[PDB]
Amino acid sequence: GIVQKTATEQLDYDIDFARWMPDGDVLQSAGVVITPDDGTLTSPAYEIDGTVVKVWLAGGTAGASYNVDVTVATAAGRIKETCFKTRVR
Amino acid sequence: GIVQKTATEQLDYDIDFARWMPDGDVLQSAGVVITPDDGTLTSPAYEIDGTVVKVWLAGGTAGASYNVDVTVATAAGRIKETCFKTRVR
Amino acid sequence: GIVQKTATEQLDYDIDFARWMPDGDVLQSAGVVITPDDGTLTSPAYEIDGTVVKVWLAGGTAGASYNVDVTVATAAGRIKETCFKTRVR
Amino acid sequence: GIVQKTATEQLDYDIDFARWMPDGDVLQSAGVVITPDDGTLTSPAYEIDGTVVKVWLAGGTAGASYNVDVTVATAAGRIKETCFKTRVR
Amino acid sequence: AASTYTENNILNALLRGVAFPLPAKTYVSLHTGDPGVGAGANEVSLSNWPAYVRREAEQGGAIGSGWTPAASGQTSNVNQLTYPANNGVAAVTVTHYAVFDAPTGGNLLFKAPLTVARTLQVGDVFVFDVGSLTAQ
Amino acid sequence: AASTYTENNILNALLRGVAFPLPAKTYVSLHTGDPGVGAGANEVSLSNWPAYVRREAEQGGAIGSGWTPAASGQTSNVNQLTYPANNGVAAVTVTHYAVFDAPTGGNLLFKAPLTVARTLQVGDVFVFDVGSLTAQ
Repeated sequence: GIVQKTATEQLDYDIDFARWMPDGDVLQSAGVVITPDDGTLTSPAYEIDGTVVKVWLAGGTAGASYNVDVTVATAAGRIKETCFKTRVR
Repeated sequence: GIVQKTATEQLDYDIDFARWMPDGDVLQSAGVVITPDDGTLTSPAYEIDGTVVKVWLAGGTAGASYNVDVTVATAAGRIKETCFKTRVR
Repeated sequence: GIVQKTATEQLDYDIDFARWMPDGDVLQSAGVVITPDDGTLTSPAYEIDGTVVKVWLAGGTAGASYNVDVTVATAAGRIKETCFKTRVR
Repeated sequence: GIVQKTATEQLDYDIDFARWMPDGDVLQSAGVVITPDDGTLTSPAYEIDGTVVKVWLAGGTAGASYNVDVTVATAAGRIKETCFKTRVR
Repeated sequence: AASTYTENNILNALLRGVAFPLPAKTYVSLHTGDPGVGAGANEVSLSNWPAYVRREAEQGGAIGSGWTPAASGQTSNVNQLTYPANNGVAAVTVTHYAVFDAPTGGNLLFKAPLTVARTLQVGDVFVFDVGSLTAQ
Repeated sequence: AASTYTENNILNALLRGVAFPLPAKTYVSLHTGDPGVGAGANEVSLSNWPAYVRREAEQGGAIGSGWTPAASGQTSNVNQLTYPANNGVAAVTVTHYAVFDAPTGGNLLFKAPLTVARTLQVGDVFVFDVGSLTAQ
């Protein structure tokens, strides 16, 4: 439940799992889904490093509020979903 | 006696019985029944460890609040049931 | 966005991106583009030093509101833009 | 960015650039242009010493407030102009 | 934004039937002013930038890998172009780049000004990242 | 004002190093509608001109007689073009001419508008006077 601002650029926009991560487990997998995948807002790449998922955002035009969803796995098997909206300038 | 939120993810969803346990009894058996009889919100398996019933929920479609009740057997012969409502996002 | 004043001169007009750089990002390439582009208000060159982009502006017309935006790249792939408005006197 | 009073007298009329000088640049060239194009309020000569442009004013007839603007070149390539209005008594 | 050499060659190839030259390798250079757009250019930055060697495109591939397969036009620099660091003396201002067949001389394929006027300081790289130098 | 085939091939020849396919002979043709830019044209005029063979340029020479050799670009029809006369039916409106590699299909080299839209009545020759159909 967070909102981001972009116009035409590729931006870092990292998310951390310090609070939610239950106990001493390590993140795997991870994925990105953007509702207007049809629209120019593509997802360039996704990266994991030390329990922080690095999601790059390509960006798009206009004033539409694009939705990006991140789904992450865990070693024990718990699956956490987090969705946040990136509002393009 | 609480509420859970999920969309499609799998979670541990622990339940603790330290409050109710009369004296050192070893929990056995244990079972969960789901109000939606649809087969939605299936529960894959439950782990009974240290008076904590670890009941997992695969998840369910749509936005109907699915209810699951947990029944436990104890060595002395005491049986108790607890029902909590899980809301699928 | 900031407000800028010039009449017929060229000056430095440094623009700062350092606060955004996390660690070891080397600002490279980068380009500045103006909307009322042709003739009128032209950037003779820009310097890069210490992540501080210094965009020189040759000078606008009589009293029109000219804005120009600087785009900066990084070898990490991140892109960022800031548009500062220059009010020619 | 100030105002001067004179009747027929010749004055030093110094201008100081310590406030604007970025870093130790040596002022060169320097020039002044007079708004009355009459040739009235001629400026005999200017001395450039220690980032202080010593621009002299011979003076002008009547009571029209003559305006003169000073343009300076710098070694790094920065050019700035300052205009101040001189009132002949 | 095309040289006299490329125009004559392509017009001959398309209409008259003359054979078309095949450049062995593609070299990119920098220009302080606009190229004269004819054969040769005015001028390359040399003796102020002692390291100015034209970074050969597709440094690894033999041929046909420097530029992406054109589709309804469009071309792009496949391999990142990194220029040697400036040795010293005076700063040089770079606005126009030229596509050259040979390391020196050897015709001028494209002449296109950079969208932004840029100068090179005492120590800098002036990189051309992937997807730059797009030409239709 | 150039075709997708020709622009793709010019870019490939200039950048990739792909050998340039060469038109063995250049054929000029007319179309009532605007040609696409792609392979083929939209549309060729037949069943209204039973005599509409795509009149070849460079009637005499085998190769290289189609156009004057390009100097700083530009070419012109060394040879006059005299199209077969209109045969009948009704008057046919002609607005666009296209250069063709083959008598039928076989890519579309150039697609360019006529300076003026000439409409042809029942019996007309529609000649190209020497000095038209310049290409850059």
